[PDB]
Amino acid sequence: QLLFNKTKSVEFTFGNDTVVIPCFVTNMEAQNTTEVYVKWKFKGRDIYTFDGALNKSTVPTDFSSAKIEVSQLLKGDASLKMDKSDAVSHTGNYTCEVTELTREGETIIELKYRV
Amino acid sequence: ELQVIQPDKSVSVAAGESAILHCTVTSLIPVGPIQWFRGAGPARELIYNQKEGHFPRVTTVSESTKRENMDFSISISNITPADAGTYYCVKFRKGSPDTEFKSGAGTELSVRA
Ligand SMILES: *[C@@H]1O[C@H](CO)[C@@H](O)[C@H](O)[C@H]1NC(C)=O
Ligand SMILES: *[C@@H]1O[C@H](CO)[C@@H](O)[C@H](O)[C@H]1NC(C)=O
Ligand SMILES: *[C@@H]1O[C@H](CO)[C@@H](O)[C@H](O)[C@H]1NC(C)=O
Repeated sequence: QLLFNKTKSVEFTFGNDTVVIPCFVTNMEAQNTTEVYVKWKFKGRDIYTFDGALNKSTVPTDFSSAKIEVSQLLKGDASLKMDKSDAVSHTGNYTCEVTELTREGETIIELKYRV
Repeated sequence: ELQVIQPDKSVSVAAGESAILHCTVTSLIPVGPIQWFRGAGPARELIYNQKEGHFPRVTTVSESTKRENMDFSISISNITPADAGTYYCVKFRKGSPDTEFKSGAGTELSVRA
């Protein structure tokens, strides 16, 4: 498996212009991003995917601001960024799934709106 | 062209012992996981994948946390007569959702007395 440096939950307020959901793989060995695939899942759907082989990001229209920083991916950082309006209307548990060639792993983070 | 190879067409184990099911791939591409199933139809029981976990009886025999590893053999513990059957090592490709790319030819497991 791919192994993760895990966070159980992150909190945000209305003051957060962009919300980050962390995801950090501790044993990434990829030398090219064509080897990597990333899926972020929320309530039974992929709300962001990155296909490395095609270099194609895909989000649904209600997560239109969702993205990762592909330049950090080979360091094992697969953290998801989105704007506050997409974040506030989609609180709950997110699943970060990372694949590198044949190795895979996932982890879950709870996104919480707090005052 | 990837080959998923199960060297043992049949495994024979005593009940109460562990069973080792062998699988190896000739390539780590295309990008996607190897999972083990019992059965081949839509009623097939997922036996193992690398995600933690809910597989208290099944375990990796190799160092599958390493990038270089092309062996996906597993050990099943406390074998009971209910574990007899045909086990398949299958490769997937990533998608929304993932798709089956290639399967090993099968390993028939039997439980002896
Ligand atoms: C929101 O902002 C706070 C304080 O600046 C920060 O600690 C927190 O991680 C941010 N939350 C998210 C989900 O990005
Ligand atoms: C990948 O896609 C981006 C746009 O999302 C593009 O700028 C870049 O040149 C592409 N190719 C590679 C090899 O990163
Ligand atoms: C997210 O998962 C946590 C796990 O403790 C659970 O308590 C929480 O209720 C879940 N949230 C939603 C919106 O389902």
